Amino acid sequence: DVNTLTRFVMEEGRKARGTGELTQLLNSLCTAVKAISSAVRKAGIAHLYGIAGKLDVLSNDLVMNMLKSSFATCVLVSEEDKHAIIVEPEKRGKYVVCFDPLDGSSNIDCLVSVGTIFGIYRKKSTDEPSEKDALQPGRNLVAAGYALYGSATMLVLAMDCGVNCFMLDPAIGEFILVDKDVKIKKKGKIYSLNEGYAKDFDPAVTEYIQRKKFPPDNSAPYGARYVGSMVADVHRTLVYGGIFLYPANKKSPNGKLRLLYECNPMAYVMEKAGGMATTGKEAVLDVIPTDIHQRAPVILGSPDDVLEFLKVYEKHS
Amino acid sequence: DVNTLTRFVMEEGRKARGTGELTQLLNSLCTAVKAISSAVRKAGIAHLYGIAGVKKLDVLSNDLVMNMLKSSFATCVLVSEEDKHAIIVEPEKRGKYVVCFDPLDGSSNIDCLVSVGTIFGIYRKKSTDEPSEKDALQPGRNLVAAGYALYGSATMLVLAMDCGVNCFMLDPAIGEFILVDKDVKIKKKGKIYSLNEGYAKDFDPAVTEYIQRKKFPPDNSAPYGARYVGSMVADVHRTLVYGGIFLYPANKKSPNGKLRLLYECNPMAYVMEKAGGMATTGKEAVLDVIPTDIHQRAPVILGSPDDVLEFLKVYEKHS
Amino acid sequence: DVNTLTRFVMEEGRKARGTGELTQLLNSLCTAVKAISSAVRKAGIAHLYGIAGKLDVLSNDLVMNMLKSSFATCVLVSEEDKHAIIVEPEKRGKYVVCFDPLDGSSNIDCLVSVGTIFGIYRKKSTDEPSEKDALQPGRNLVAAGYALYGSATMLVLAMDCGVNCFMLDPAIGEFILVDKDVKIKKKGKIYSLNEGYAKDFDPAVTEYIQRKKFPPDNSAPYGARYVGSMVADVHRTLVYGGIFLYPANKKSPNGKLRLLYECNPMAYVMEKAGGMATTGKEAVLDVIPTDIHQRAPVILGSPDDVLEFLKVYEKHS
Amino acid sequence: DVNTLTRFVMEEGRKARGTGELTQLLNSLCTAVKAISSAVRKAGIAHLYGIAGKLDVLSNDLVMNMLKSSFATCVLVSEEDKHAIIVEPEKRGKYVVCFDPLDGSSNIDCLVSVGTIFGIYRKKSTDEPSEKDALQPGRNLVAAGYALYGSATMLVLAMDCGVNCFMLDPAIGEFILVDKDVKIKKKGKIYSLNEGYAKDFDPAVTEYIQRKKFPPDNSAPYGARYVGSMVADVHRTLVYGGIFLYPANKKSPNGKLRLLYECNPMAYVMEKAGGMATTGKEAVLDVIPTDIHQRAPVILGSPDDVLEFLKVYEKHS
Ligand SMILES: Nc1ccc(S(=O)(=O)NC(=O)NCCSSCCNC(=O)NS(=O)(=O)c2ccc(N)cc2)cc1
Ligand SMILES: Nc1ccc(S(=O)(=O)NC(=O)NCCSSCCNC(=O)NS(=O)(=O)c2ccc(N)cc2)cc1
Repeated sequence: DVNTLTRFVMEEGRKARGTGELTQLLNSLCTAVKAISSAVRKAGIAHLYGIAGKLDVLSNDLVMNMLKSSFATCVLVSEEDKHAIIVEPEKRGKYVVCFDPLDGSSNIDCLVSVGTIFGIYRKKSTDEPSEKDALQPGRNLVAAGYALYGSATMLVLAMDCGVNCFMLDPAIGEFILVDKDVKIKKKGKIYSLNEGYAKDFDPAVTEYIQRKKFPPDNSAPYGARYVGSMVADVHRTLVYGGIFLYPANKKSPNGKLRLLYECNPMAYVMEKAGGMATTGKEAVLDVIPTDIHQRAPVILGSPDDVLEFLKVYEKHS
Repeated sequence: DVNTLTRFVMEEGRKARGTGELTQLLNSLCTAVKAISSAVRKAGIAHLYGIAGVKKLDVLSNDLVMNMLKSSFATCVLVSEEDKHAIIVEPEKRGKYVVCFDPLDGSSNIDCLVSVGTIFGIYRKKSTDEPSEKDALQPGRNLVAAGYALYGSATMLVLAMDCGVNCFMLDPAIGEFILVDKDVKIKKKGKIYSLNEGYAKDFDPAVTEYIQRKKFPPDNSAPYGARYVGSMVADVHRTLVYGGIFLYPANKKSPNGKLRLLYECNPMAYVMEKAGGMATTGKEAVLDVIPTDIHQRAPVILGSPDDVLEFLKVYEKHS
Repeated sequence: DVNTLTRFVMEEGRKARGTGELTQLLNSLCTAVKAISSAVRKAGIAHLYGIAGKLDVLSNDLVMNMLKSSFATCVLVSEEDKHAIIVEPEKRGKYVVCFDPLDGSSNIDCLVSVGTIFGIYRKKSTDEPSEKDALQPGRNLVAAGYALYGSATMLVLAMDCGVNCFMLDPAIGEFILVDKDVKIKKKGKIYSLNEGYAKDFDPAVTEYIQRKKFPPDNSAPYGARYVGSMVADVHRTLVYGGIFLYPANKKSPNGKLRLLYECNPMAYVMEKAGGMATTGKEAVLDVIPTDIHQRAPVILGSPDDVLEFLKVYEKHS
Repeated sequence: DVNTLTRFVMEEGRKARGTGELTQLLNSLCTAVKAISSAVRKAGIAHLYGIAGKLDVLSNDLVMNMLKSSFATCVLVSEEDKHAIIVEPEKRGKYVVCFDPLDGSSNIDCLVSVGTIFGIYRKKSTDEPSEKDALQPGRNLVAAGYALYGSATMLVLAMDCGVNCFMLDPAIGEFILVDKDVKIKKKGKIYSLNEGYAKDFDPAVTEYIQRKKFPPDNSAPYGARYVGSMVADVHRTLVYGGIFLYPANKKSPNGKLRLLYECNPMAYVMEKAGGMATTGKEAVLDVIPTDIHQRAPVILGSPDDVLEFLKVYEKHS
């Protein structure tokens, strides 16, 4: 049986006997994603170039507008906005959503894969909504995932029931369920990080990478891949296995990537797929945020690979 | 004034007083690229999944390019990554051009939705003999045209001819390649290096030292950043766009590198050179290598002249 | 605020305190219509003409398959199928769907507008599902409408709340609401029938048409339009006002159009928009079917026009 | 072998050893036709309806700008512009083009099939380019045809070599040759006019239509079809055979349809396909225009059908 994103979610909803609010929310986001995908693949560019005689801002506008009009949200956090957005009282629903509408776009000039990342929370206070409703640990996520605009557009959705991947068929504008209850490999053969920053690495990251290129057990070295776009690298980590690293060094003690709308959703996807995501000190999903725009170290991927990194981290103390 | 690929090539043709053969071939190629782009983006995948109750993409891409080029009436010899032997176009469909192409580069990893691409190099037949595989055995210096299609966040066609390098965005809403960057030139010097460092244990000592210089600059400047998509078209396009260096060098295990000379290395070297960049094997210019086999491998270091010169300084140090 | 067919039907469902079965049915149907649209507009036709070296059957398979897999239906009646299709027990839901998956495909060779027509009923008994579950008068309809594959693809949906029109944006594959709670003009200025068959006309049809062309008063004669594709002619009638006729004559005493999947859904759309739909003798919606493929005469559109037709009809009764 | 519009045209040009200028013109026109098809099918409508928070004018702007930028044209006559457009000297080429950028669009509110009609002449005079250069008889056309935005988008091209039909594959944005050297049927079985004007018909049209409905020879009566959109009506006539009529009437004493960019192109297509196009008095292609927006009555289609009407017209003087 063919299945689609809308139908899949709605059927998980009907089981949980939900009110439809989360289905509405995910439907609207699905809509914004298709619209972002379309702008990203350059439909309409001919008009900009004079046929008849901004992208990350468009992407933010689409997500922001679609989530507000879903009547399922109350607080909206985005990379694009300094403060949390509070949904006008009339359009207010029970969920908080933290998103990065066009992750990777600093390098979209070279047509690198880009993505939208999102994490969904239930609001915490009956008390009127605020930016504080967004300051929750990843452990509280109701759902999370990303759209990848790579060679094709895929939406990866993580929920209680697991992680499921939906391909956008642009002939019909529908997300088709193609990979079910996805689980990451126990151990992969690829590591992924900016090695250009070698000089600044933590000694525990230095020794780990050393172990990948020069294996102490005489096994075959890991390959290295690093697109420089997080959704792309993380997606490859899910599909193929291995490890993705954006770690802390003494110059950036809290990494560079953003906890709420980058590290948490990816860590939640990872955990639902049987993988792991650590900061080094603790699970990313355990960190309790105080700033919506705070940064986090992130090491994620295959369980045996992350545990291997953690054993080195522990050694260096 | 808005410009399209067809209009751009046609106009260059009139300046040169051409018969029209190269324009027809580039039009057919660009029809193929759009059909490839559509299949790569998964148009109609819903039918594979039972929406109403088959070919792999590299096979389909090969069939698309092959069939479109044959039917162009502009070609006589076709060399593809996918076929062990050169295809000799039947007599009724022959033109004067020899095309070397990789129909879907990087597709080995297309399961993770990595950027893929098409690469092509076009030669005029030299000999007056019946066409054969030898007609494809020309150094890169003889290229008439070369370029690539990148199926990335968007689909862009990068074309190199004598007039220089021009970048055409595919507008999927209308199926037209729109000229969006004209006569493109690479940075003199970049800040990104690109290789698979996972195989560092097998590097040539010159590569080890070069990479060491990038990560730990003796002149104490800021290090270079690192990127490696692991898809040649992706990596080479970023190098053109942002500058820096792309390396797939020879080593002890692989003394001729891995990438293919005719339909990966040469087209990309030609594009780099027409954009003011460099491309070397370490010992020679990529475009100067005379092939003896159509599926032969070359080492390739390419990118910003200052960055490639710096690799060559280190290379020379180690002989 | 932007609205889509899914978000819209779902708001209606929450209002009505529904389980969501009908929304699932309508989402599935929507997915089918997008796939028909793409096919009808000839996406991928290059592959049939050898670039790399039937539409009525496909349309039927798209609708049947999406409906079965909706878990919302139990009996499916199609123009294409001799007998009613009974859904497998594990896939059964509460609704009966009567449809014409590609109406007008007889002349698709000339690229005439084509369409999909559907009518949704609730199954009325707890019996084992059979053809008889489809033998309901149009008054029993829960929802009905049509997709028109015209210069654009539009979906017109009638429910208790009235008639709403959704444009398919092919860029993103969403049905966008563009006309809310539509009502037909009280009187139009267009008549629509095949005048080539005038020697077979009912003397009443003869006189009515005569009056439109040669009015007794000083009024301008009506204009004439006849696409010959029902969805196109009925939609122009909804949009512009006027009258559409496929009436009985001596040779065909029950007309040519099919009651369950052509006449009834259009009668329902017409009546929810404040229009009328008669066989000449009674409302189309009141006819009790005894056969799934039985024919009905239909005269429909603006009420002043249909009432005027009935006046002439009675004159000869 | 698969053929495309660009490749077909360019091969015809090489046979005739032409400069390439007519190819440049026709490529530019086809690009415009793809952008019109995309706008007409409502790509991007979601943005109009606020997802991120005029058609005939755009269609005009598309054909104008693309034809100017071809370097192939010197004088442009459009339905949308009161006067001929004189191409600036730097963009001037040898062809004059008369076109209707979106024909039938006054009724597009009901998603009626629309189309683009074009007629291409070589500038005949050696004078400075002026409106006069557009006033040549249709006999002088070098090429003509239409894009029909119907259930699918098809470009129909008439040149010296015959009539060729190319379907737009929207998945790849390419016009594919589907029907080669097209010839109309010698006699058809459908007649096509607005019979709402029956009161204004002169005796010849009246007798002819009466003949179609009540065949003197006891042959089968003709079917009637009238979309009310010329491109749709004419294309069906080309595809199925039969006859299309838009005669003069009280409101339109010189006919309704425009000679330069409606009647001439269609008459040219008809004639290259072995059909016929008449005003009643003379071939449409023989009319020598005096004014760019002037109207002509038109009767066109299958040769035996036009001949039969012409025997009737003769009877009535
Ligand atoms: N029926 C018909 C249609 C069209 C014409 S026409 O007058 O427009 N003539 C043609 O269409 N002639 C054939 C087109 S030839 S295009 C001339 C431009 N030359 C060209 O592209 N040469 S090339 O060898 O392909 C070339 C391309 C690019 C470069 N850089 C160099 C050479 C008449 C009748
Ligand atoms: N006019 C009309 C239209 C439709 C109906 S109906 O019978 O079909 N009813 C509805 O459409 N009702 C809408 C409310 S039920 S739809 C969703 C089921 N709930 C749900 O998804 N809840 S959830 O909280 O969002 C949820 C989502 C995902 C998970 N995993 C868990 C819960 C009648 C009349």
